[PDB]
Amino acid sequence: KVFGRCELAAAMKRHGLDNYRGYSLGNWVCAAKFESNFNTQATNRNTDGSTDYGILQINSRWWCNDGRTPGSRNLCNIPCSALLSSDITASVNCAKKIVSDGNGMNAWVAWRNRCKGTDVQAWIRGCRL
Ligand code: NA
Repeated sequence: KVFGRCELAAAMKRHGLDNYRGYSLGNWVCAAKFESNFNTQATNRNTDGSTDYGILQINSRWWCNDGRTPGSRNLCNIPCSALLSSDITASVNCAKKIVSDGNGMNAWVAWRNRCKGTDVQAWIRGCRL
């Protein structure tokens, strides 16, 4: 599923991401834009052999099982394929664990490089929330 911007904003807010660990909704929408272009089916191979899955490009190195990432963990206790669903529940639940791990949203390098310190409220502009 390719979400609309406000469509994803509504879904993330419903699932309790607005101000989760102090991060406003626009931070999460901005992260999803640059990680996945709002596409639930996005997959990208990392140089270390791990893969990033779904709207928030969650890494098989720590967070989900894809069976092809040696020495990796599955800390969200989910198959990485569950992070590609049109229903973002699994991605959101797993993102709550990632952002709680100590470095907040710096875990998403695209958030740090492209969203951090920017006018992230622009990403929820015009949305009926
Ligand atoms: Na894994």
